[PDB]
Amino acid sequence: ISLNQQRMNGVVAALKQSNARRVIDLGCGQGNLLKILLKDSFFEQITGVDVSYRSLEIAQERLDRLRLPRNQWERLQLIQGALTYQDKRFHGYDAATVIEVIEHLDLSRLGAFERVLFEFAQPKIVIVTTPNIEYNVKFAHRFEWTRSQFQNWANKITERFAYNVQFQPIGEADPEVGSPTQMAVFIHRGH
Ligand SMILES: Nc1ncnc2c1ncn2[C@@H]1O[C@H](CSCC[C@H](N)C(=O)O)[C@@H](O)[C@H]1O
Repeated sequence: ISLNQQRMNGVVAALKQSNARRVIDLGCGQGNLLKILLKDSFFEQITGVDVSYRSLEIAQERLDRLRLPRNQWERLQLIQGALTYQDKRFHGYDAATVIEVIEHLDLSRLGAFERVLFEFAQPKIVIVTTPNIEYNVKFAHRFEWTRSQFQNWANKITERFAYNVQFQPIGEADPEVGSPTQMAVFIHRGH
């Protein structure tokens, strides 16, 4: 029950409760979450997106360490691309996951990513997790966000975009500085 494993379980759990079968992982990195989704037949489509070629090659590498039925491999798709660009391949998914990605975006990229995600793609579900820098300080990697910053960011999202947000920490209550990992589950409003 490591921290990362806690994050993944938390994300998979949120996807399932929303019955999000078709998922796109933005900033997929080495494919940690992609490996878990591909192995799980609950998911009907797994797509991972990253701007790094090195990371995508590695993702494909470990994803290949899996043994799966033939029809199961056709669910996977790897795409190189920046998250700040409106890619038509980002449409039609039940959910988009942005895991430990926001902290590594500067101002001239965060705003663009927000539109790409909450306006352009506009999936029904969006799961975002980021490190709680208030936990990393009390229990020692410092450009992370505070619980306040993260929650204001997310609330500001529901003010500009057609979404409502629910917070669900995945780590373990301090219970003074909250859990080590903050998660936000955005659900699109009905029309
Ligand atoms: N503008 C951008 N467009 C696409 N990917 C980006 C990006 N900026 C950063 N990334 C990617 O976002 C990832 C941040 S670390 C990702 C870890 C991964 N989510 C996990 O399974 O833990 C890296 O792969 C980085 O290359």
